[PDB]
Amino acid sequence: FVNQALCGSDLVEALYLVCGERGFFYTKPT
Amino acid sequence: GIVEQCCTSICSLYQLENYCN
Repeated sequence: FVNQALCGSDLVEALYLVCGERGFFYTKPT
Repeated sequence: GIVEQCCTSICSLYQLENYCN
């Protein structure tokens, strides 16, 4: 993994992995 | 704008950690 873009699950998937045990604040109205 | 920063532009997993709770 390198400095790639972080969109869609890639984001949460990168957040979920970086912290995961710390949860995050990914939001979006739908 | 939590994604727009790491989504569009390039983000570092270390900088992406600033989105956690």
